Amino acid sequence: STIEEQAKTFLDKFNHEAEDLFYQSSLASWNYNTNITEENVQNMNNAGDKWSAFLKEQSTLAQMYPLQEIQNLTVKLQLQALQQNGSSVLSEDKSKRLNTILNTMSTIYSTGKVCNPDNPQECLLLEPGLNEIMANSLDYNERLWAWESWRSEVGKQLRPLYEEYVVLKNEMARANHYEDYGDYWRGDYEVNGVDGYDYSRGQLIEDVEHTFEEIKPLYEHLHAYVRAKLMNAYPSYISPIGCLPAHLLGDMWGRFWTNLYSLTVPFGQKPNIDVTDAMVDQAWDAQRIFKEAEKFFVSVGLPNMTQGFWENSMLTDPGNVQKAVCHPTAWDLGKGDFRILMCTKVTMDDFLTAHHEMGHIQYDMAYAAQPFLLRNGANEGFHEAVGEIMSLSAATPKHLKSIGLLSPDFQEDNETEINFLLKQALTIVGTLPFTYMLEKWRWMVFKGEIPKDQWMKKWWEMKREIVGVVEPVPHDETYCDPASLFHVSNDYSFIRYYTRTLYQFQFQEALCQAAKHEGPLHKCDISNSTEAGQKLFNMLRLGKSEPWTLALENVVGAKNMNVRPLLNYFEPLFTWLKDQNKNSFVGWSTDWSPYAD
Amino acid sequence: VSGNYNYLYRLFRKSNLKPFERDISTEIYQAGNKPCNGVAGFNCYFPLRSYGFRPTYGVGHQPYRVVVLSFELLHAPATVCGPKKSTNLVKNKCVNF
Ligand SMILES: *[C@@H]1O[C@H](CO)[C@@H](O[C@@H]2O[C@H](CO)[C@@H](O)[C@H](O)[C@H]2NC(C)=O)[C@H](O)[C@H]1NC(C)=O
Ligand SMILES: *[C@@H]1O[C@H](CO)[C@@H](O[C@@H]2O[C@H](CO)[C@@H](O)[C@H](O)[C@H]2NC(C)=O)[C@H](O)[C@H]1NC(C)=O
Ligand SMILES: *[C@@H]1O[C@H](CO)[C@@H](O[C@@H]2O[C@H](CO)[C@@H](O)[C@H](O)[C@H]2NC(C)=O)[C@H](O)[C@H]1NC(C)=O
Ligand SMILES: *[C@@H]1O[C@H](CO)[C@@H](O[C@@H]2O[C@H](CO)[C@@H](O)[C@H](O)[C@H]2NC(C)=O)[C@H](O)[C@H]1NC(C)=O
Ligand SMILES: *[C@@H]1O[C@H](CO)[C@@H](O[C@@H]2O[C@H](CO)[C@@H](O)[C@H](O)[C@H]2NC(C)=O)[C@H](O)[C@H]1NC(C)=O
Ligand SMILES: *[C@@H]1O[C@H](CO)[C@@H](O)[C@H](O)[C@H]1NC(C)=O
Repeated sequence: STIEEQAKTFLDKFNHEAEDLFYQSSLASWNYNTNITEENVQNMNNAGDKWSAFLKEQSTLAQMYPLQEIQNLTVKLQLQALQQNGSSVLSEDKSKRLNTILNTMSTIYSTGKVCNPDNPQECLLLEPGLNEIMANSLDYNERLWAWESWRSEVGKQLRPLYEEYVVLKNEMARANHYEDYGDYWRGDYEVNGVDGYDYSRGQLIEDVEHTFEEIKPLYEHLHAYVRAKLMNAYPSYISPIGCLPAHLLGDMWGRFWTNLYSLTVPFGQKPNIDVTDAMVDQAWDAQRIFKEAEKFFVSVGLPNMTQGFWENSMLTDPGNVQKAVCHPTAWDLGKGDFRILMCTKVTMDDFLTAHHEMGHIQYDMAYAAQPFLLRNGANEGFHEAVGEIMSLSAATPKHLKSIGLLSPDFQEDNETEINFLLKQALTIVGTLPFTYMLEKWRWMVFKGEIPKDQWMKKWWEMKREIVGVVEPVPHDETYCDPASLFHVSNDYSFIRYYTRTLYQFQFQEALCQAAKHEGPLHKCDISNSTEAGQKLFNMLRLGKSEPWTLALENVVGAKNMNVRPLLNYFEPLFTWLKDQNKNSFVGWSTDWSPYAD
Repeated sequence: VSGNYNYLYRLFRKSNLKPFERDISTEIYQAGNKPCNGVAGFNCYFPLRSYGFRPTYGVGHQPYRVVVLSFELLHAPATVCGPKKSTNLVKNKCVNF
C-alpha cells in the first residue's frame, strides 16, 4: 500500500488476464484468416468485442492511480500506455458521428468505380486494372485519363467529408492536453525524464527537416537522370528545365518509381542476378525455402524455430478451394505460439519475403519475457527496419553462390552492380521526398496554418517545390488530391516509412562493421558471424522497456537517426550519376507548366 | 483444446510460505488501505487464477507434471530400504556366499 504497491499488484492481474484474453481473440482471428467461412466471422467478432470491452474497462479503471507518485520506470510506462483515453472523451453523439465519417470515408475509397467516356456501361475498379493501366501502359492520353479520372471522381467526393474529419479529430486531441492532432501522432517518439535520453515531441520535425537537406544532392541527380531518360519514350512532352508530369511516374499517386526500371535501365543487355530456373530445376518445395531461411538465421547465432511453428503454420496455400487471404503475415498469438501465414510460390521474390517475415518472427521471439504491455518494437519504425536488413543481406550474390543457386564461376562486374543499385535506389530514395512532403502537409493542415480555402494550391506548390513533380491539369478548390491515398483516407500515420528508410541502412552498417567486412556496403553480408548476432540480439530483446534512443545507441552508437549510412551505401551509384549528367541541367524550375505554353 | 480451467495457482498472499506448509484458503486479497468486506473490484482481488492450457502452445507454457520425493529419518532403525535380486545358485562347490 505504498501508494504504488497498489499499482504493481494491479498491473499483475491485468497482465495475466490481458495476455490470456488477447490470445483467445488472436487464435480466433488467425482462424478466420486461414479458413474463410460465414460462421468464423461470428466466431471472431465476439472474441474481439470481449477483448475490446475488457481493455476499455481496465483503461477506465487505471485512471484512479495518479501518474506522478510512481517512481519505477517500467510500471510508469505501462500505466502511461494503458491510461490513454484515446477516443470517447468527446460528446457521445459526436463519437458516433466520428465513427460514421471514418467508415463512410473508408467505404467510398474502397468501392470506387470509374468508367470510360466512350463506354459507361462496364468499367473499372481501382485495384484490378487501374494500377495496371497506370503502371504498364505507354501512351500519354490513356495515362492522363486514368490519372485525372480517379482524382476527379474520388477527389471531389472526399473533400466535404475530410473537412469535418479534420475538425473532429482536432477537437478530440484537444481534450488530452494536446494542441492539435499531428502532435498526437508525433507523440510516439516522445521520451520524458531519463536524464539525457529525452526526446521532445517537437524535435522530430527538426530532425526530419534537417536530414532531408543532405538527401537532395543525390535526389537531384536521380531526378535529372530519370527525366533525361523519360525524354525518349514521350518525345517533346517534358521540358529540360521543368518538372515531371504526375501521370508518368509509375502508379496512381507517384509513391514508387520502381516501374520505371523498364525505361531507365543503364545496360539493357546484361541481365541481373536471378535465381528462378535454378530453383525449379532443383525441385525445391515450400519446405526447402523456409529451411534455408532458418539455416541462415541460425548461422548468425539466433535460436531455431519453436518446433510448434512447423506443424501449425500454413506455408503453402491449401490445395482445395479454401479461401484464405494470400498476404504474408507473421502472427504472435502470444504464449510463444508464433506462426507465418503466406501463400509461397517457388520464386526468388518469395524466397526474400520468407526472410523478411522470419525477421519479424525472430524479433517477436526475442522480447517474449517483457510484461505484456511492452511487447512491441521500440517505436512504430523498428519492426520493419530490423525485418528488412535480412532481405537486404540475403539477396547479395555472395550469400546466393554459397547456397547452391548460382553457378560457381558466375563472375559479377560493375555493370550488373550499377544495374542492381539503380533498381534499388528507384525504390529506396525515390519514396522519401513524397513521404516527407505528404507528412509535412498533413502536419501543416492539422496545426491550422493552411486556411481551408488554400489546401490544393498549397499541396501542388509543395509538389512543385520539394519532390519535383507537377500536375498535368489545373485543379480548383472543389478537389482534394491527398484524400485519394490509402494511408490518408483511413487515418493511418505516414511518417514511419521515412524513419524506416534510415534505420534500415544504419542497422546494416552498424551490424556488418562487426562482421569485419572491407568492401562497399552493398555487398555486405551478416552470415557466419557471431558478434553481429550478439549486437543485434542485445537490442532485439528490449522491446519497449527502454527508450528507443537507447535501442539505437546500443547498436550503432548514436542517439538519433543519421542519413550518412544511406549515402555511403549509394556512393557508387552517385559516382556514376555525377558522370552521366555532364551535359544536362540538374534541378528543376517551378515556373514550367504542362498546359501554359 | 478450448481451455482446461481446472488447475489453479495462487498469486496473491500476505507473506511467503513456510517449507512443506500448505495453504488452501480463498479469502479475498486486500492491497489498498480500505477493508474489503469480501467484494471484488477496486483493490480487492480474487486470489486464484487458472492455467488455461491448450495443445497449440509453445514449450514453456504446456502443462508439465512434477513429482518430488523427500526422505526423513525421524529415528527409525529398520524401515523401507532398497531391494535386491538373483545370482544362480549352485551346490557341492566351495563358493563365497
Ligand atoms: C473451415 O471451416 C468450416 C466451417 O466450420 C469447416 O467445415 C466443417 O467444420 C466442422 C468442424 O469440426 C466439421 O465437423 C465439418 O465436417 C466441416 N464440414 C465441411 C463441409 O467442411 C472446415 O472443416 C474448416 N476447414 C478446415 C481445414 O478445418
Ligand atoms: C522496479 O525497478 C527495478 C529496477 O529499477 C526492477 O528490478 C529488476 O527486476 C527484474 C525482474 O522484475 C530483474 O530481472 C532485474 O534483475 C531487476 N534489476 C536489478 C538491477 O536488480 C523491478 O523489477 C521493478 N519493479 C517491477 C514490479 O518490475
Ligand atoms: C481521461 O478521461 C477522463 C474523463 O473520462 C479525464 O478526466 C479524469 O477522469 C478521472 C476518472 O474518470 C478522474 O478521476 C479525474 O479527476 C479526471 N480529471 C483529470 C485526471 O484531470 C482524464 O483527465 C483523461 N485522462 C487524461 C490523462 O487526461
Ligand atoms: C567498369 O569497369 C571497367 C574496367 O575497370 C571500366 O572500363 C574503363 O572505364 C574507364 C572510365 O573512363 C575508361 O577510361 C576505360 O577506357 C575503360 N576501359 C576500357 C578497356 O575501355 C568501365 O568504365 C566501368 N564501368 C563504368 C560504368 O564506368
Ligand atoms: C559459412 O557458412 C557456410 C554455410 O554453412 C559454411 O558452408 C560450408 O562450407 C564448407 C567449406 O567451405 C563446405 O564443405 C560445406 O559443405 C558448407 N556447408 C553448406 C551447408 O553448404 C561455411 O563453412 C562457413 N564459413 C566458415 C569459414 O566456416
Ligand atoms: C537447431 O536445429 C537443428 C536441426 O537441424 C539442430 O541440429 C541444432 O542443434 C538446433 N540448434 C539449436 C540451438 O537448437
